[PDB]
Amino acid sequence: AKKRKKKSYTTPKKNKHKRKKVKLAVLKYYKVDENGKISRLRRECPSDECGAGVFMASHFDRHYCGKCCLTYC
Amino acid sequence: TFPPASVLLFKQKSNGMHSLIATGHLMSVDPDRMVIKRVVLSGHPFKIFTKMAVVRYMFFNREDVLWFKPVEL
Amino acid sequence: PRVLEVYRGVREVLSKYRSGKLPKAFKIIPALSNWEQILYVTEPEAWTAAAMYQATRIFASNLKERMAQRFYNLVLLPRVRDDVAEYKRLNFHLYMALKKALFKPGAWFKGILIPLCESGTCTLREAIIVGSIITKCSIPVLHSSAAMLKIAEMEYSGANSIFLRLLLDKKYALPYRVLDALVFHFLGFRTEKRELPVLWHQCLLTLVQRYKADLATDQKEALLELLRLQPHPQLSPEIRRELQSAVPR
Amino acid sequence: KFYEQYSNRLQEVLNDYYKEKAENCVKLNT
Amino acid sequence: FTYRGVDLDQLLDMSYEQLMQLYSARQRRRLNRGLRRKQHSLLKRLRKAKKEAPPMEKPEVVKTHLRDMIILPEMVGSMVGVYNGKTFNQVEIKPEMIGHYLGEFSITYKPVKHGRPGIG
RNA sequence: AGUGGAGCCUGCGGCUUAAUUUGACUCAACACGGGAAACCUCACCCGGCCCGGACACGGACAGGAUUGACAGAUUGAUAGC
Ligand SMILES: [Zn+2]
Repeated sequence: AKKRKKKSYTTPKKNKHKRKKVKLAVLKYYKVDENGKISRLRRECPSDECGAGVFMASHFDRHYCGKCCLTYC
Repeated sequence: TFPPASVLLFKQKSNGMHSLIATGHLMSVDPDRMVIKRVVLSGHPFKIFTKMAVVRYMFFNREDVLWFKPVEL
Repeated sequence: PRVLEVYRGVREVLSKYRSGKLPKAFKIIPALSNWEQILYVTEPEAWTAAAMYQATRIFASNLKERMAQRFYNLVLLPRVRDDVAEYKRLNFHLYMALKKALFKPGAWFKGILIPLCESGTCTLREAIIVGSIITKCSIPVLHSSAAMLKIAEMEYSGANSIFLRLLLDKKYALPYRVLDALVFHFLGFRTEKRELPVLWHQCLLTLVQRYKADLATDQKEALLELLRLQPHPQLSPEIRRELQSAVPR
Repeated sequence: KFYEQYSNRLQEVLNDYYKEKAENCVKLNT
Repeated sequence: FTYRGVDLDQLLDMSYEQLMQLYSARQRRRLNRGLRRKQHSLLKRLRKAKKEAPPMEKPEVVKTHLRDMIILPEMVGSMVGVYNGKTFNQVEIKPEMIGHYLGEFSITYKPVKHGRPGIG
């Protein structure tokens, strides 16, 4: 059968938006003392299922958990 | 030059070696013998009805089509 | 009460859905205690195709593999079978939903794949459409082999061997017990008088084309017995070729 | 595992739903 | 200038329910129904763009696709670009053009001037 | 009894337009596609986000690959794309 030519044309899709890689975010949660005491910087969520381990985000005014969608003042 | 005359074609390769590419003879000598360069522009029929169809990628402007209106496809 | 009026409202939203931000009441369905009562008010059968994709997108992310599985089994999988029977090809959003359903492979296999082949009524067209999504999405080796073992032990149909081939097409390193089930699967047709389709031979081809290195002499010669009883003019010499040029361990 | 297998916050979202379904048609503000 | 025996100053300071009585029927109906989200957004934008301007100068033009928008007395003074399917039309909103829609300003079709006919 | 004359409505040519989506042209072309099209229908036009396989090679990842995400600010859109 009569073959199609296939055309060129170059349009760059190389530039595409990717969210920023935050490196080593575990140290921001806890401040360890020289003796060995653990101090938590962020509020821990007291929800139904996501307790004891899951922290809340520090907004400019409020606190926000990232699993259950709990919001404060 | 007046025919008949033998005609050879060589091409400078590397180190100054002449390489025989094409052999022939001299034909009629005249400037009135017109050589015509062709350009074939491809297009794509993507909407097809009986006897009349819609073609794209042959042109990109509007008055490009209007310029080459008398050209038979 | 008043909650019944909220979800009867979103029932008329999801039936006419196409795009945009969904109502927040819909996004918190797997967080609820009595979620199956709520879902019946929203009427999943009356939903638009576009809504179905974002419905699946909710259930796959909100954890609970057991809650995720039962959504696919009751809502998603019947709708897939409803449209392949009707339109003959699948809707785009409905297809995109199935790729999103593979974010929880456990709930995917136990909810979509295994229940489909166990029904027996699964057609060839149904199998290729869903089976192509297996080829597209990378699946964990443990879960990949676990689904492969069930299908090998399963009752034979034309639609069944399509899935089995496509799982071997992924070309992961296999558990050794799975290989024993696969050999026992194919050797189950050694005495069968039934005419076997071309898709069956291709599945046997892909098994030997990749996993010729992990076949012992006992099962290796048992396969040569199989091709001698159930032959093919085109494919059987190729499997015979692949067995004869095989290096074990 | 494979073969061997086989409210306060709700009221907040409910009120947020009606809040949104009021803000879609304003009919009041200046 | 006067609209239904009411001046611009009065109009602006007037109640929203009182305009639902000082318009044509269509407009009254629309205002009863309520302004849609997009419309509200547009209005807010307009409010911003008239606010953030030099007192001597004409305000910066806001482009929009909403030709289903009714012109309220709050929009008088602003310059709006309205899409007619292909191109925008920068329109200064006059006091006279309140009881109208934005659509009837940016015309969606070119007027017909006849070419001489072929084989019929 | 009309139509053909008049106004209007609709179909097909033709004419415009960014687009005025469309096969059939003396019966079987001509209110045929149940086609009364604001949206959908819509096939047409002007715009704008979005992602588009498997395979082989080279890079990043457990010192998170990636998914999902409340509110606010953006463009013609309640775009956690
Ligand atoms: Zn959360």
